[PDB]
Amino acid sequence: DEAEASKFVEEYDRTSQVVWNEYAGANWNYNTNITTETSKILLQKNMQIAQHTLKYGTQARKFDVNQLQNTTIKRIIKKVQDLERAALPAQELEEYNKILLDMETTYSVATVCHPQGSCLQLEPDLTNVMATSRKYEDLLWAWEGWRDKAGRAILQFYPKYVELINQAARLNGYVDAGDSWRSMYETPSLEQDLERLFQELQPLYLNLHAYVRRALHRHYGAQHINLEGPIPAHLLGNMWAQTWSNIYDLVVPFPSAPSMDTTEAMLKQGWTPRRMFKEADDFFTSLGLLPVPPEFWQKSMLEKPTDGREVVCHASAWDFYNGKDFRIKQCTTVNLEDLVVAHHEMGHIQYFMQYKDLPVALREGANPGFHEAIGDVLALSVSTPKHLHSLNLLSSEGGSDEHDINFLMKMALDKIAFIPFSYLVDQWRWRVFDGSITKENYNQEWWSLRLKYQGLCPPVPRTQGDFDPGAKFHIPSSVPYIRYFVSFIIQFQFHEALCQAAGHTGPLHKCDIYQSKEAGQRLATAMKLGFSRPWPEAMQLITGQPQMSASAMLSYFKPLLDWLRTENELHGEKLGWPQYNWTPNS
Ligand SMILES: *[C@@H]1O[C@H](CO[C@@H]2O[C@@H](C)[C@@H](O)[C@@H](O)[C@@H]2O)[C@@H](O[C@@H]2O[C@H](CO)[C@@H](O[C@@H]3O[C@H](CO[C@H]4O[C@H](CO)[C@@H](O)[C@H](O[C@H]5O[C@H](CO)[C@@H](O)[C@H](O)[C@@H]5O)[C@@H]4O)[C@@H](O)[C@H](O[C@H]4O[C@H](CO)[C@@H](O)[C@H](O)[C@@H]4O)[C@@H]3O)[C@H](O)[C@H]2NC(C)=O)[C@H](O)[C@H]1NC(C)=O
Ligand SMILES: Cc1ccc([C@H]2CC[C@@H](C(=O)O)N2C(=O)CNC(=O)[C@@H](S)Cc2ccccc2)cc1
Ligand SMILES: *[C@@H]1O[C@H](CO)[C@@H](O)[C@H](O)[C@H]1NC(C)=O
Ligand SMILES: [Cl-]
Ligand SMILES: [Cl-]
Ligand SMILES: [Zn+2]
Repeated sequence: DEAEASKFVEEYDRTSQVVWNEYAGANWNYNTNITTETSKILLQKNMQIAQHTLKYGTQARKFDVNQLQNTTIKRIIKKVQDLERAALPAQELEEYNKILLDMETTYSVATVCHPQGSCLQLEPDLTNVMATSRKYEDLLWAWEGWRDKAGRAILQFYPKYVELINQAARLNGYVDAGDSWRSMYETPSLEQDLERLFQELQPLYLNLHAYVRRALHRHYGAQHINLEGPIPAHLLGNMWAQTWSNIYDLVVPFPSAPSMDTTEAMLKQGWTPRRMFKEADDFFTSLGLLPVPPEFWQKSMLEKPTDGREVVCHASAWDFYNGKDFRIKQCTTVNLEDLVVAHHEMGHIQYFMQYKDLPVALREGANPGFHEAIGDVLALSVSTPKHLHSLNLLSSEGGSDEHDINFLMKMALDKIAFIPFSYLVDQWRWRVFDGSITKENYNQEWWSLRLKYQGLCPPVPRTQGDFDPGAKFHIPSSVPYIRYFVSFIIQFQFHEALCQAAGHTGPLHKCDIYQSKEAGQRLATAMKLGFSRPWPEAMQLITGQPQMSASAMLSYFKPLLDWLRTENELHGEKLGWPQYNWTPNS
């Protein structure tokens, strides 16, 4: 009985390594080369892996997990009982794979054109406009155009996607797909825990929002910025206003303490995408962690193709389930944002390598937020003025308080501004999945959350047929998003614990854990667990305690909170958006 269960997981592990490796290879080839051929074979390999999943998942459901004594075997078999999309009947499974593929393809090839003019892709062209234009109308053209061409074209698929992904979830014992996604955290109190963390960060976000709104008022004019209202969503330097770092030049706390633009110095010094990933590899090995294998450098796609191929340019990391082949796919641009993304993706590779000897069912992060967090932790050290100067990307600061507050603002525009966005994406999608939001009010309920959580308003009134969620990668690609909210909270917890392990004293935001073998050992022991234990055990190994907590993130930004409160009080800012119904008159 116990011997039958052990033999089962042994056979599942052997056969899954082969099948999953074959699937990963075919998926890699569509993603690196969107064509009709690679499309069809990807859809074919989907049927091979589904057959395997159904064979073993059906066998796994014959075990009463209640009677199994070994907890590791209990845990694997319980997981194999979830067939995911392979629970669908054959006709629905084919339709679902086709719909996912059609949504991804529609998003990846959408363009925005001038009449009798050029056509712009999202990356790099429209992203560059959002980051660098300071003209209200040119930002509006890019912001509206992308929603017109990407978002509106996803709407035709999305109701059927919702129906099929919910049906698969119900066939695996869940009430809807959002219930299935939340279950990955194995935390009954998840929704309440996340709400409490969100509320703890409101003082920082409200003060940053009010300070940035004032600066936008100065640049874009009083007729276009309501000082008691929400901020127009196209003015924050980013297509989704999810990170605000590209308008640093409009909101510098101390303009008398200017700084080299990192991106500008990288190009002046001939940085290349490969050099960016080599620096990330060196940071991991400086901690005593593992280097990426030689195979990685030969097989990864670290820059957009030059030969015309359509590709998915979205940065991602790939485990091929043989313990030796790991790869990144990134349309890397030489700038600071993509330097951080490169570290993000290398953190995934490190996790793959740390848990490669576990059964494949357990080759995942302690929870999805842990997987997204590892690389971001190291990038916090990389981003310090001290580290950037050692890369010859910044002059020496010298402890200047003005430079220090300027650095904290730059970090806040990335990290604090992202918190409400990362909260609201799946607040919206959980309610689509549970039927609270129907297709009649997809877009209206999205904007109600954009207002409630981020304090933003659309610059152009939305119309019937708009589907602005469709204009954000993770929606058509069906990638859960709450993992990034969790990641952004716990990465500061991990930074604080690793800084303490390395003996750093003084303000947390001055810490750089480069070359700390003690910090590497904390990360490695936790990453080796994979998904073999509830995630509080990995939290305990890294931080010395078992809970998610915003206290580290608050500690990191405390000098900035103090400065923002004094600055906002001086100007009499009304925090929040009491005039929440304001929208642009012109
Ligand atoms: C409950 O069951 C747990 C699982 O049992 C395991 O799976 C089932 C299905 C059967 O096959 C079992 O025979 C099998 O053991 C069980 O947890 C296991 O407990 C043992 C100890 O009793 C652990 O064994 C340790 O493994 C270390 C190395 O681990 C990996 O090393 C290889 C590569 O380096 C790897 O190949 C190997 O096998 C895995 O390979 C493939 C990779 O593709 C993978 O897919 C596959 O699933 C295999 O897992 C293995 O994983 C050793 O270092 C360690 O030796 C330690 O002690 C020595 C002194 O005696 C020291 O010299 C040395 O430094 C080490 O400290 C030891 O052999 C096993 O890792 C563990 N498995 C898991 C998943 O946790 C658990 O004990 C059971 N509980 C109870 C109460 O009985
Ligand atoms: C500078 C920086 C750092 C981190 C990110 C993360 C967090 C926000 C989110 C986004 O940009 O909105 N973001 C990605 O998207 C990165 N990329 C993936 O997280 C991949 S690893 C997820 C994936 C994609 C496709 C298939 C499977 C998994 C963005 C920017
Ligand atoms: C891209 O796809 C086409 C059609 O599937 C194929 O002939 C070609 O070899 C592929 N290119 C690469 C670089 O794999
Ligand atoms: Cl939007
Ligand atoms: Cl998630
Ligand atoms: Zn990621």
